[PDB]
Amino acid sequence: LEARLAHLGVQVKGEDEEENNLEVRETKIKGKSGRFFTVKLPVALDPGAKISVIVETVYTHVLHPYPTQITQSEKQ
Amino acid sequence: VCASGPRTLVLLDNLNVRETHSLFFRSLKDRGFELTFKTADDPSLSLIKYGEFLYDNLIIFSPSVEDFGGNINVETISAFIDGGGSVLVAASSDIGDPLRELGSECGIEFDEEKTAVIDHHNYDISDLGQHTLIVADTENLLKAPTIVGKSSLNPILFRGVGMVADPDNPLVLDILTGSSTSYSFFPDKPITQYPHAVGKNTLLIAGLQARNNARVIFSGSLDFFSDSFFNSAVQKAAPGSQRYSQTGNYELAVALSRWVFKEEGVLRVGPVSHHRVGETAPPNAYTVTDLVEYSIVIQQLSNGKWVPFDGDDIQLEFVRIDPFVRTFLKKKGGKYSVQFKLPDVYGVFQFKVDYNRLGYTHLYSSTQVSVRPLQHTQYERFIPSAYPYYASAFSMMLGLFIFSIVFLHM
Amino acid sequence: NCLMYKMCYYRFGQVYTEAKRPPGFDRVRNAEIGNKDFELDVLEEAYTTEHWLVRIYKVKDLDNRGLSRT
Repeated sequence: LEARLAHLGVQVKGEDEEENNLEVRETKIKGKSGRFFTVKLPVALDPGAKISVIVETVYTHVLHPYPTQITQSEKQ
Repeated sequence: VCASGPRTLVLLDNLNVRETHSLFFRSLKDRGFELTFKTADDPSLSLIKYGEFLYDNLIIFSPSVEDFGGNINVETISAFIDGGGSVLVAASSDIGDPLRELGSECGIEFDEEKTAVIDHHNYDISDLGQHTLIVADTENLLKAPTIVGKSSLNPILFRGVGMVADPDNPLVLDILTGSSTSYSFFPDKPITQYPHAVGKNTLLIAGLQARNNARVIFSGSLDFFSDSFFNSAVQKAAPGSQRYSQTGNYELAVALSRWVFKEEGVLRVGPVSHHRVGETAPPNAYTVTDLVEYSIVIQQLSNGKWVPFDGDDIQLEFVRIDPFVRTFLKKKGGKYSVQFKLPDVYGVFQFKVDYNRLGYTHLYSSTQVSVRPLQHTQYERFIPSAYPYYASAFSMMLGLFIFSIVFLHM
Repeated sequence: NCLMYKMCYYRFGQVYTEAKRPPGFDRVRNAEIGNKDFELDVLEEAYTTEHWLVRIYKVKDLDNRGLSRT
């Protein structure tokens, strides 16, 4: 799917949606295949702390017609 | 590379066909085909699912069945042939109606049920006493080694329903005609009507080469394929007849099965190139009476490998509506090419190659090419017949100058 | 039975061209067409414009099986 990712966004669970967007950077980890992204947290995470984040992604062209052809009266 | 895939569906009218035809299906699986055996009545049958084809080849050893199970229909088998699948059909005196409708949609007209091919002169000594097991002479076998195999064949045993190729259909392949004496009728019942087929018009095996290059063989006899006729000896019942130690049924069945499933006679057309002779690339338009080289590559499937084609007799045409030039392409440098001078006439011409030969694939290639009149810069200049007309104007301008000199200063 | 008549009035025979007129009334001839039901055999209807003002047909490719179209 990495070829087809149109958008990726992340925000912390919280009402300030316009401000709770986190900064994301496309990143490559050494020796591993695929795209990766680094997300900077607003506050560091201590040993034994936790935080809830929401990841939103949109893929394109990933729905392929099957059958590839139809008449007027057939459905898709 | 098999030019159709191995996925083969077998339709049987009874499962004992798989035991009685074991040598054929062995001699077919040993070519790497991937058979599946289903009863022709089975409701789970289908060829198309979600618009794709589930099988590349179909074998309908189901003579007696009145209807196919599932969504299989003569309309569906027609759409399968139009999809480019290869089909094998074997009839018999039990011939059910939908096989006759399938023939009628192919243009091969099976006779009525209960009918048989009869031959009172070439019935085999092994006949049950009805003169319907006929020894078809290989003199009748089509003169097409791609179809029938290049080796010689002993006589072949047939017992089944004669069929007539509709003269209206040009593509029909008259593979094995009945004898001049054979005919098809109800053996018990007197000949009140005119027979459906009589003499050499009776076909025992007929083929089709569709325009999409689909292939169909309708055999009039299932028993033809049986291990019985593969193992049986053969001897005409009339006296003075040799006994042959084996029938030619097996080699012919193999060669037919190779043909149907695109194992022989498959041809391909590769790149086509045309350019002005001495150039490396095609111009946008050629001029009247330009000199052009045309080159094409044609390939053949041998043992599943593509190889440069051997054929000698390929003809190029240069066509506007009717053909203006037709000439043999020479085999040169691994390619087929010819050099020729374009006709005196401008227009939107087409190069054509139309190698249509019996049993080989119908190859068609066309490239549209506009031929334009001369540019005004290319017309002939300084014609020495016209020197007097040049010297005229180059006299007049000099007289004018000298006159302009004298007139003002006299 | 000519080609042009068959191209113009294909399916048209069932159109309610007017409220006071029977189906298949032609606005220009002021006549109910005579041959209402037929099939085209070598043309398929590619596009008919919203008001049917312009109609374009695709000339069917040669039959795949060598059957005749009759």
